[PDB]
Amino acid sequence: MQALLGARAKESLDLRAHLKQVKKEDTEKENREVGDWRKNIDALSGMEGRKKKFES
Amino acid sequence: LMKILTERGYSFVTTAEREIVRDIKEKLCYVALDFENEMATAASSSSLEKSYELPDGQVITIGNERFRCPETLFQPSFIGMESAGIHETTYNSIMKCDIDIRKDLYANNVMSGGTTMYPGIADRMQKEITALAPSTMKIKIIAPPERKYSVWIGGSILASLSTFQQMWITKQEYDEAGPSIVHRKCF
Ligand SMILES: Nc1ncnc2c1ncn2[C@@H]1O[C@H](COP(=O)(O)OP(=O)(O)O)[C@@H](O)[C@H]1O
Repeated sequence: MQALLGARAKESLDLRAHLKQVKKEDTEKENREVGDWRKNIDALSGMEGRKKKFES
Repeated sequence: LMKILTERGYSFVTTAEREIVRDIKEKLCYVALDFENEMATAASSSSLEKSYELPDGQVITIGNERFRCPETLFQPSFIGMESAGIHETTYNSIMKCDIDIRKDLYANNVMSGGTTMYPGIADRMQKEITALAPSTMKIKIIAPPERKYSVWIGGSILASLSTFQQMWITKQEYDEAGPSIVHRKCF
């Protein structure tokens, strides 16, 4: 009498687990573009004088 | 300045006199960052006067005339001109540019030409724009010692740039087109 509710609840879980496993495998396999970068600055602390350009 | 020096008893009306007043102005005048307060004391005491030696042995001192002269830059009405001053025109040139331009022009207000050598002009102009400008924005003045000579220097820079060597009218194109060529080749 319960054989089908077991089987039906399982079919739903197996499909949901499949679909989530597919997106999770890519989420976990590669993760660099999903991260961040230093984005550093210039400051010009070595600028002890004027440049060679006529504009400086 | 010549008219207000006349008010003080120093009448300059001929060429030699005019050239002398220009020299006096260049050495004695300043803008003042608060015209009315500076005038309140300049007009009340000799303590804010500066002397000048005239070529003939006579001397002149200048009081509120010392700052009223450059004040015309902020108040053009002093010479009969219908204008609110160089800081309103500067403000409008920033304001009338696109909204994504305005921030860069506020931070790069460039003083050029002569008269930029009146003491306090570089600072008063930053104050006058800051007072008109939106908050958050940075208002800044550029006023190098290369002032008054900046147009000549720019000419030197430009004439010698590699990026400018194609901008020259040669004396070939000139004769084929005539002098009106300047409106097509230069600006
Ligand atoms: N210390 C100073 N005080 C007041 N005005 C000055 C001073 N130095 C220069 N100026 C004035 O600036 C003008 C010079 O204009 P200028 O910018 O040098 O034209 P140009 O670029 O073709 O040489 C003159 O009227 C001169 O009196």
